[PDB]
Amino acid sequence: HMERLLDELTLEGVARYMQSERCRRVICLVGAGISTSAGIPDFRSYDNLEKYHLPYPEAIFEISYFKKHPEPFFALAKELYPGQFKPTICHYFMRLLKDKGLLLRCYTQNIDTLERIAGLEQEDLVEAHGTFYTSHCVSASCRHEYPLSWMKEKIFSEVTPKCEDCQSLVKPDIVFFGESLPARFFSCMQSDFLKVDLLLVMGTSLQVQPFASLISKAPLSTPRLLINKEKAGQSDPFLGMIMGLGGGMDFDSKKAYRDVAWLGECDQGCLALAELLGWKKELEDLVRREHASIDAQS
Amino acid sequence: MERLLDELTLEGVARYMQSERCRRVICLVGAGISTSAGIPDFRSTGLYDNLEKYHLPYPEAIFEISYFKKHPEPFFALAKELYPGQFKPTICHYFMRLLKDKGLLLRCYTQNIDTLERIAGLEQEDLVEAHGTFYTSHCVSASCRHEYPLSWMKEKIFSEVTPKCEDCQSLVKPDIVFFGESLPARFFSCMQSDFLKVDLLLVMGTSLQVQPFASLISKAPLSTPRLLINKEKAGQSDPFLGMIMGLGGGMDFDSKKAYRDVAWLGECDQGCLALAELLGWKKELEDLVRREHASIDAQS
Ligand SMILES: COc1ccc(Cn2cnc3sc4c(c3c2=O)CC[C@@H](NCc2c(C)noc2C)C4)c2ccccc12
Ligand SMILES: [Zn+2]
Ligand SMILES: [Zn+2]
Repeated sequence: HMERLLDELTLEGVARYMQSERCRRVICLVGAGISTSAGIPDFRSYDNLEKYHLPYPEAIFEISYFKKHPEPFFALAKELYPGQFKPTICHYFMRLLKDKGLLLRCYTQNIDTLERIAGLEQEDLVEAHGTFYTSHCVSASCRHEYPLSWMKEKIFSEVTPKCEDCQSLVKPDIVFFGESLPARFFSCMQSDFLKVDLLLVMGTSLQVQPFASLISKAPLSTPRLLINKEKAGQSDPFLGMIMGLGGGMDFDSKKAYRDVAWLGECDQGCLALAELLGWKKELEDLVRREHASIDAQS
Repeated sequence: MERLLDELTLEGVARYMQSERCRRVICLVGAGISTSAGIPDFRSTGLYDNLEKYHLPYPEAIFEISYFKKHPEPFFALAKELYPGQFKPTICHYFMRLLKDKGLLLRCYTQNIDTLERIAGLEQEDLVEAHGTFYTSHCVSASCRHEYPLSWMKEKIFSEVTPKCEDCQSLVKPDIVFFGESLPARFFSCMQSDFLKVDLLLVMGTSLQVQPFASLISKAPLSTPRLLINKEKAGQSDPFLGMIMGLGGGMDFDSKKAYRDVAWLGECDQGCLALAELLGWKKELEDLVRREHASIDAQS
């Protein structure tokens, strides 16, 4: 009774399916691997922070520790700022998907704002771990909002961002350890995953939540293409390897029917896929134009 | 005299642009296409008020090459003051990117130095920066001429350090054309090839009073239509001789012998929207502007 929508478990099969009338709504799930070529470190895989005496390394991303000791976070943020914020080919591939009427939603666990810089708009986006694009005063009574331009100025000046109204700490809208995921994630998830025809999973190893559990919630017939440095999503987040029961990624077993792994850099996978679709020149033209627009500032 | 427009209106130009005859469009653009982006028009007040302490002989002396070479501080003081923060191209800039994407843009000639054409996605091959640009800078010494990028020049201006060459310590100047300097060599090489091939001249946001546009407008082929999108009519007088009924290729919108020149008077952004509408491109243009502006807002 299960439906077999790919004619073969290869990138060629995914491309042919994307060209079929049945593939109308694509969801992208993207992680840190789509931004390493832009100079953002692969957080899946502190040495300058020895002076800050953190109990454990992860304490700088813990909401309670951050509220009383914010300097190491902003200091690290000051350092990890790349020379220039230029989205990658993979980012612009998703913009191409939108132009062609196939993008239902891009879910990202990155906080680097490169999806928005690439031209994806809020309606196309679910920032599942939040974003630097907006910040708020931590005081519940104030909650004054600050734009990224204001926050960047404070970080680069190494001035701990304080609210201009009440002088309390201003926090970017990223999900620290100890905080809930954005409400927009849960609302979009329920509607989106009932009607998704293809899952494009790029640059994430599906270990962190919510993607770790979300991958298995696609419809049973929806094909899932992983473009990543390594295979991922084969284990249950809590039970480990249980031969894919309950919707895990299954690329290799005798029961595989819909999951495809393309191992390598995200940029090269999107170019290979774009070529199979006849979109490579259009993608390379877009990237050249948009990179030039940003390079024009340097 | 060959008349290629069916009527001397925006509608007539739009029909011509959709014809096979109109393959190569040149844009000539001036300060009027960047005022809605917050870039000041020096031809139009109080820009120099904070330079009074420098006791300039005349305000524009800061842009004359010899005075700049001995007193560079006032120019850099003003540049720091006028840095807009974010650079957001206008609808008019993005209309030219659309012309490019649609294979109609032979060339954009600009007398602006603000780099908004490049930020809108026009590449060097598409551009003739007839008055130079802030995009690159050069050591002023003829025996060195080391080039410096915009990021280098920005860091010096914001640090309030007069830019000096790292090889010879001579003064480094943004590639703006100062009084007393020749126009860029690229302008002359492209002008002579382009103005032989151009099927339509689109002139936006320039008064056609300063050179090279003042003289260049009359060098188009006699049959090539010319559309002016500007707050006021321009290009009708000879740069030196004044009004001469349009002899020598001057713009002729209203005489009984007018045949190819059209003026649409208003803001450049509004005229480009109205032209895009008549080309069937308005949705594409408005989507492009929204998307690219959202991206610039995201770069913060
Ligand atoms: C992309 O990087 C940048 C662009 C613009 C500015 C500041 N900024 C803004 N907007 C303008 S608009 C304009 C100028 C100007 C200017 O410096 C400077 C030259 C002016 N023209 C002078 C002139 C006259 C009058 N007659 O001959 C000449 C020559 C016209 C920058 C300032 C600092 C760093 C980068 C900058
Ligand atoms: Zn506050
Ligand atoms: Zn030098």
